[PDB]
Amino acid sequence: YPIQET
Amino acid sequence: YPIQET
Amino acid sequence: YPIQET
Amino acid sequence: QLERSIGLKDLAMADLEQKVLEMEASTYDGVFIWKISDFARKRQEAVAGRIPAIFSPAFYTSRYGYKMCLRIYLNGDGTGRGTHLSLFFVVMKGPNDALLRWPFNQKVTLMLLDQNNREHVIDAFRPDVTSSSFQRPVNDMNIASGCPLFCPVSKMEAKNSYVRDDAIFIKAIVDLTGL
Amino acid sequence: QLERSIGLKDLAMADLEQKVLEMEASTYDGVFIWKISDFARKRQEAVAGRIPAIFSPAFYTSRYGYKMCLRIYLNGDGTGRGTHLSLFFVVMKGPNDALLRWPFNQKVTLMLLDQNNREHVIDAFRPDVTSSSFQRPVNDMNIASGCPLFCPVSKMEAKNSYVRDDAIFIKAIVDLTGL
Amino acid sequence: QLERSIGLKDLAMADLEQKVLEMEASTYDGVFIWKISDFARKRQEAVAGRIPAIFSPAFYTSRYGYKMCLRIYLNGDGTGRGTHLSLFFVVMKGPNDALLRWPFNQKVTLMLLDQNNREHVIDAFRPDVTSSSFQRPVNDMNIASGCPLFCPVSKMEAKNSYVRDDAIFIKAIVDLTGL
Repeated sequence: YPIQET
Repeated sequence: YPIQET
Repeated sequence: YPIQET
Repeated sequence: QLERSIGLKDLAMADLEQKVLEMEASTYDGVFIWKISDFARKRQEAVAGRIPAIFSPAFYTSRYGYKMCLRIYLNGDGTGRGTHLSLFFVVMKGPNDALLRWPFNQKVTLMLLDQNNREHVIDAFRPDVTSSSFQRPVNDMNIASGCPLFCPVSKMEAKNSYVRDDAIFIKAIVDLTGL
Repeated sequence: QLERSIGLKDLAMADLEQKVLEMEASTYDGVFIWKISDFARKRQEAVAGRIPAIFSPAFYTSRYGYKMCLRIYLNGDGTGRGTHLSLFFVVMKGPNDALLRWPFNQKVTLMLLDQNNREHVIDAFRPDVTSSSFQRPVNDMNIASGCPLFCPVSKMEAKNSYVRDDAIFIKAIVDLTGL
Repeated sequence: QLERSIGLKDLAMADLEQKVLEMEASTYDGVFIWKISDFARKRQEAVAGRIPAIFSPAFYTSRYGYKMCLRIYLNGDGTGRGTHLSLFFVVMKGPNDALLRWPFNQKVTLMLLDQNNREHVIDAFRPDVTSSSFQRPVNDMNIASGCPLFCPVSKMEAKNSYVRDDAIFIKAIVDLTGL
């Protein structure tokens, strides 16, 4: 599951 | 049949 | 074998 | 004096920007998709008669194959003048022409894509090997040949799915059978 | 006015030279290898906070497919800030986006290559189709998405096989299943 | 300052114009076709001894594979000096060399094409893996290696099918077996 950049 | 441009 | 350039 | 030399470079760089733009678009498998943006204005320039036709960037059948491009008349040409969108295929002078077989004899399929992937305007044709449009190029471009009555100017007028975001997409498929 | 043209043409050049740089890197089969040179210096600029991240040149799934790039934080981002190397995938606004299916739903595989072909740092993921990172781009680039804890900042410290000749190689593989 | 500013920019342009000239010639499947125009003059410059050899644009075995080019001596080199056309293969310093296996060990086939598709001058060879010509490049280009006696300078004399419209075509085929 990809985590978005902040 | 192709038709030529004018 | 290939021959090198001079 | 120095003002001249500066324009010299600015012009040369304009050309290079053009070349790079061209490369960004060339393909080598015979399949080409041409995107025409700022459609409304270009459509106008054609109706007004100031710019009757537009050439697409060049594309190829293979890395060292035939060089080709498309030519469109947003307001028609010949028998389609003013009533249809006229789309033609162009055989261009390629660097490797001496190594290819002539006349050009590959089937061509032209398309105006529906941006709703529904009803695409499609037409195809097989070259007339005696036509000067398919002889080995002597100049930069042979006489374009194709479909004068490709698509009624009404099919892409006002509310339709071919024109979206003020742009249309034309697609060409050159059969590679025999190459 | 003449002195102005000088300072102007200087930047117009940087862009064209940048555009040529991108060109040299773009691939169209969904497989991309990004070489980051001058690693030490870039790694420092990240730790120092002067340049937190770098974008890679764009690449595509096919000649007229999705346009994508990668984004890396040499000193981590979010949950990996300062402890890991953070690597993300970015869906870019493409020329033919209108002809593609949205949202983006292709599996992505990210890799930090071992320059000794030993243990490659690998991780993959399938897009969350409800995420803004995979909807049709409205701006030049969608929000990056990927792996904030891709690789411990120690696995590429002093004597390791990932950093060699002051350069690292990142590889991305976009599954083309269904396209 | 004017002669200085306008002076430097001309060099950077030559480069960019070069990079762009290279890119449009590069292939990535190991097959390369080199077109040499203005043959007569180039041939003369070689006989005269002003320009003994010419390098062809670079090409690759794959998108991120080995970088290579050809080098020709229109009036021969070494044992073929003055009597033959000498053609060599060159392993160049690639961006991804660190990711490739060394020494270079692919079969190479060189050809002088008959523009009448009749008899093509052909010769092939397998690398001598211990030769410096095939180790990992340290400089821009390794020492060229190939065929000093590729084609008698007479075969491409007056009335022949290799020289046509003052141009010749050289073709190289790099076997990709094992890659």
